[PDB]
Amino acid sequence: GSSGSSGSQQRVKRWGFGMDEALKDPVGREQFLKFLESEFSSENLRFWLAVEDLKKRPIKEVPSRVQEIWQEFLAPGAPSAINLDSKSYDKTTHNVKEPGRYTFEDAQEHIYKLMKSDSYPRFIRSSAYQELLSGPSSG
Repeated sequence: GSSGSSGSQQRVKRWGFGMDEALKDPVGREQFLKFLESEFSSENLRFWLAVEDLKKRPIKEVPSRVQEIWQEFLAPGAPSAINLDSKSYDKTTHNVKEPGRYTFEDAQEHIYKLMKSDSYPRFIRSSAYQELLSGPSSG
């Protein structure tokens, strides 16, 4: 919804519970991400989201993206080039062959199970997250 209501500090806290919540809210998604980019970890998340949306994309932009997403993080010469286990990575590489909607479903799990307690955790440790709670502004 375009419109909202008063009460951001309370909302933020939600994200301090687990990536899950952070994702639900729009601001929490970008906020939590920001910190990632800094630690050059965003790649993990960036890829995740790409998947959730991937399916959303039309059949015309379904396949075209498949390879793309895999060429962004699931690629060797890529910027967000992520890293996955052997058993997992192997399965993915094979799935890629045929572009679909849940082709990268497997990976989504591995990463998700990671970022959840991989990056999210730090977010709480750092202050960037606290900022919102208090109020990131002059005063």
